[PDB]
Amino acid sequence: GNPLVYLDVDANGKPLGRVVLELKADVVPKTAENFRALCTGEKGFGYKGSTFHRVIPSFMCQAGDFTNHNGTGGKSIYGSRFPDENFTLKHVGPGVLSMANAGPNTNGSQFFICTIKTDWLDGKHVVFGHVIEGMDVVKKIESFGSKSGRTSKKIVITDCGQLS
Ligand SMILES: Nc1ccc(CNC(=O)NCC(=O)N2CCC[C@@H]2c2ccccc2Br)cc1
Repeated sequence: GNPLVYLDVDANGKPLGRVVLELKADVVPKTAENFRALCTGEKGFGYKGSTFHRVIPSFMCQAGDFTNHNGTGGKSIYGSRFPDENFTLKHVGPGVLSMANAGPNTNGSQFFICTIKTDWLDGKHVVFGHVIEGMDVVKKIESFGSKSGRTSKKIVITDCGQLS
């Protein structure tokens, strides 16, 4: 079936707990596979140790720049960037997992988890999964954001991997 992966997240060195994500490989296999492998780190790089760099309350929590650690970087398992696979899944509400980008066909490793329905991103960002468990952790992360996106705590993915 679809992969289940996890992110264990600290804020200021304090564990918040675990976010478990279903990756919709049935719908977006290439995008799911990228995220899965970045969680396990099996290609020699990935999300472990990277941060949530942009968090906007009543919007989303964005993470995944493990190359520049500032929101400008990241890379996929395929190369630096890869195409928008499809826009079949929509930004339907809180918990949606979707790819950050710098315009069409610029998926790398950066991703976001929605905290509301972000319908204006439909057809622009590739949705590829959702939160199975740990929305409480996502709400904590959200509470450490700000309007500008600047975080008020250092939010770090300390560990990550594949559950199934
Ligand atoms: N591969 C790669 C991906 C993203 C980037 C930086 N781009 C980026 O942060 N763009 C904004 C973006 O992807 N998102 C996700 C929803 C949160 C933020 C957004 C999107 C649309 C409108 C406002 C905002 Br903030 C650089 C390289």
